[PDB]
Amino acid sequence: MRCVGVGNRDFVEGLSGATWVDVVLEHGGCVTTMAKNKPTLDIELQKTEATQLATLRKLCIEGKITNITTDSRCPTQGEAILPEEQDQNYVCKHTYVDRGWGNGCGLFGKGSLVTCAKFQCLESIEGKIVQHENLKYTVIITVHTGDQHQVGNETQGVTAEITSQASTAEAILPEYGTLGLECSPRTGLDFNEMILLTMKDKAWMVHRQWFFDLPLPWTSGATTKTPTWNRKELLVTFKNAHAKKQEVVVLGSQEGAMHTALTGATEIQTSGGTSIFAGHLKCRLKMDKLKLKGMSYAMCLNTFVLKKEVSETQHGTILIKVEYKGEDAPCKIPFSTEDGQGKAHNGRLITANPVVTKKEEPVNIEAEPPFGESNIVIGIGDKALKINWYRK
Amino acid sequence: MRCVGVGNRDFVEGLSGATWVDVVLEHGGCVTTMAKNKPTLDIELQKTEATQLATLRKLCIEGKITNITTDSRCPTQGEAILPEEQDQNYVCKHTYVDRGWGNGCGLFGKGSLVTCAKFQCLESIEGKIVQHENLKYTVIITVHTGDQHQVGNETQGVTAEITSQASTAEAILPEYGTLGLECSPRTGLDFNEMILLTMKDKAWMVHRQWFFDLPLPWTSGATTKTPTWNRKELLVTFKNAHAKKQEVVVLGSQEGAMHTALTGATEIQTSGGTSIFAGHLKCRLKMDKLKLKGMSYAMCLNTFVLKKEVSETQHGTILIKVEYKGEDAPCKIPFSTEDGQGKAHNGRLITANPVVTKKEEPVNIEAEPPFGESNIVIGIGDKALKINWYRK
Ligand SMILES: *[C@@H]1O[C@H](CO[C@H]2O[C@@H](C)[C@@H](O)[C@@H](O)[C@@H]2O)[C@@H](O[C@@H]2O[C@H](CO)[C@@H](O[C@@H]3O[C@H](CO[C@@H]4O[C@H](CO)[C@@H](O)[C@H](O)[C@@H]4O)[C@@H](O)[C@H](O[C@@H]4O[C@H](CO)[C@@H](O)[C@H](O)[C@@H]4O)[C@@H]3O)[C@H](O)[C@H]2NC(C)=O)[C@H](O)[C@H]1NC(C)=O
Ligand SMILES: *[C@@H]1O[C@H](CO[C@H]2O[C@@H](C)[C@@H](O)[C@@H](O)[C@@H]2O)[C@@H](O[C@@H]2O[C@H](CO)[C@@H](O[C@H]3O[C@H](CO)[C@@H](O)[C@H](O)[C@@H]3O)[C@H](O)[C@H]2NC(C)=O)[C@H](O)[C@H]1NC(C)=O
Ligand SMILES: *[C@@H]1O[C@H](CO[C@H]2O[C@@H](C)[C@@H](O)[C@@H](O)[C@@H]2O)[C@@H](O)[C@H](O)[C@H]1NC(C)=O
Ligand SMILES: *[C@@H]1O[C@H](CO)[C@@H](O)[C@H](O)[C@H]1NC(C)=O
Repeated sequence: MRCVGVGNRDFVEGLSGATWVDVVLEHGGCVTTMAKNKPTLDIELQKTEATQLATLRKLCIEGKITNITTDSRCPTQGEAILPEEQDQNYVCKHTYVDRGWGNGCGLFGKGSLVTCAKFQCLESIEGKIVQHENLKYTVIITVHTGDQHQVGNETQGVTAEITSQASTAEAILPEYGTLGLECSPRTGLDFNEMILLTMKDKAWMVHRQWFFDLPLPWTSGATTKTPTWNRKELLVTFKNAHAKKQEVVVLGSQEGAMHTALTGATEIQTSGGTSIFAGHLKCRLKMDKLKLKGMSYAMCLNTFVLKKEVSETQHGTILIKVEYKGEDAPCKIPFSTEDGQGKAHNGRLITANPVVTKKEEPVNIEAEPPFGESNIVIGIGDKALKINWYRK
Repeated sequence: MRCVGVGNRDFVEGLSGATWVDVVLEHGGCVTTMAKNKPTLDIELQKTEATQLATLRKLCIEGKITNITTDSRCPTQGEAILPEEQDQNYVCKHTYVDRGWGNGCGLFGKGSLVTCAKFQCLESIEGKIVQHENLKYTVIITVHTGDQHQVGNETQGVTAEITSQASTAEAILPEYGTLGLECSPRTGLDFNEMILLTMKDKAWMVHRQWFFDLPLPWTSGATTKTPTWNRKELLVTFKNAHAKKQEVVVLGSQEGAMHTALTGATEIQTSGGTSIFAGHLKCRLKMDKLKLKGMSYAMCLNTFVLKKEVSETQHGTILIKVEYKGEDAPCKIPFSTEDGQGKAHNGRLITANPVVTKKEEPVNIEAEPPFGESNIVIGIGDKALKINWYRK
């Protein structure tokens, strides 16, 4: 009964005739399902974690200059040269500074000079490439047991992983059997014109082209260190208007500027490996092998006293909690729906075939009452439990 | 002789008649001045440091969240509340989450919820406000002694501070007297429509209006800690689409984005407190009480041997270094300019009244030879020194 108490909750009907029941599992969503002589299921879609990815490019957003070296020749004696002009960890720019007797050159004129700066990237962006057959949605299916605490507990689920190519698999629900599902991963983002850009614990999804266009020093992705940052000119600058000495200057973090830019793009909020993509996944459940929780049970012959005051959910159902003051042991719970007097049936039951498993464990049931006045009859003849109800 | 070797160098002539000489001292500049029977000065404008400033406001560019606290009531039981909502250190937002039996509220419906977060600023900007009558320009005046090392040494000068309201002040040059200057600081930036915005070791100067408009958490300037950051929401964001829990999230450093935004703005090189401003300061020096280095000397009667090969400066002068193999002691240096034969004077002498102070200290002299062929005659009769020269 996980879905119990979830805002976005879909109730799917069994279609009296056949078994299969197609669904639509979506993030922030949940779906209760029910069928004729079939348990009521609460199928949810937990995550849309992409398995392994391939990192394409790798942008730098925080540069730190180190080991500044320089060399300078006099007038009429060619440019200077540092071996650092050939290293790639180093960015260098030549320039011309006044030179005379004063500063060591017996000749007067514009001398030559070159400066270099070892570049080390602190923080950086990784632009990843994900595609269709790379995703593994995890479905959690909690059967309506009626268990004492089962009411809206996102824990009790029966886990099932459904990949793009293992498209149809089956879950084994304790004492219910096996639920086969036939899902088909459709996605409203073409993972062919989109890059999964990471950055610290976060992650977006943008255009290949755009991502590539960003003004940022990069290094075609690869693990275990020491890059050769390309285009370090977009973060490292050189100034020298007075022609005296040349100042080196990094640009400071682009984290902020990137967030600001990543406005309209959809977020993904990375979890430290896995990710939550919005993916409206459509299946079709096979009720076949899925058996029920014993029709071979007798009807309970005693009383049910309402342990927790009944409540209405955000959709138009009730949740009854009752304790059996019997001794019947395993037995069905007599559910008789009254239209105010006792002539017909207007409201139906959600928790299919509610049972008392142990005299000592309270039983939760969820029903869908009629409109306006309605009376319930949980039990039999002798002091049978009555709950009058007003709907709408 | 500091100026000697400076690219942008200005030769200001005496205007034969009176004493005063107006000049124009500028960053990146240097001016050699000269007059009749007056020493040749080398006025330069060192720094344009603004004395004491007041911080108007103070924006924050990097936020760090801490001690996250929250409180949430059931449905139909009003919003939740925290004592932190009243704290200025905490930024808080209310929102609504699904509530049911499961998560502790016997009633079903949308619950109330408030979350808070102790905001703390790591790095922050300072917007100061300077106004003309605040700053002290520092002029360095080196006289052309002709001293052994003085050739372009930016050390030997005679310091002078000229403030906006200390408009005219005088400097004592050793063995030359006193030079008076009547400066009038003019600047091409209205320090009334601009704020000097610092940021780490850097600093620019932008429009008050713009500065304030910046999307940043501020705290009207004040020293010795513990701010009450105003409008913290411009860095802190809150998420809650699924209505389960509320996520706290900062925006990361704006350093980059700021630099990025500070493009057109003119820079100032804030160096440990004091700063450099582009200021074309215009003076007028009084040559009056500025005497010269003894006309009371006799002419040197021996030989001078060129100690360092003479060289042409970036403008069109020459720098003569010579040793006096004499014994005359303190004496003038007979400077005769030849037009190629000995009929007239085409070239002058920049280094005024060149003198040898000690037989054992070389003397440097700067002269301005005629165009084309020219011959120099330093000394008298006996093997006197000659330097053939070709100009243009
Ligand atoms: C820019 O200016 C600086 C300062 O110039 C000062 O010079 C004074 C003479 C005086 O006019 C001041 O008013 C003026 O401001 C220059 O500096 C000077 O550097 C020189 C060169 O290094 C220092 O000269 C001394 O040289 C001594 C001998 O070294 C030999 O010289 C022989 C020449 O006969 C030569 O044949 C040899 O081959 C060898 O090179 C050396 O022994 C001195 O050491 C000093 O020892 C005394 C103790 O007696 C100490 O008190 C002193 O501090 C030294 O340790 C010197 O090295 C001179 O000291 C420096 N002067 C000062 C105080 O700064 C600078 O060079 C110049 N820049 C340029 C244009 O190159
Ligand atoms: C949400 O559900 C969990 C787990 O609910 C479990 O209940 C038992 C009765 C089984 O039906 C099981 O399949 C189901 O998953 C609730 O947490 C706690 O569960 C404990 C049972 O494991 C329970 O009792 C104690 O005794 C058992 C052994 O018999 C022991 O394993 C436990 O550690 C525990 O000591 C305990 O009462 C229950 N928690 C509390 C304090 O009530 C959880 O309570 C549910 N949340 C809600 C809606 O309150
Ligand atoms: C904020 O917490 C400060 C540190 O207390 C920590 O104690 C740990 C045991 C754990 O509970 C953490 O969550 C706490 O942060 C504490 O010293 C301050 O008093 C707290 N309040 C302020 C000033 O923010
Ligand atoms: C650069 O300087 C560091 C110390 O700052 C030194 O360890 C290193 O040898 C120098 N050369 C390199 C590798 O850049």
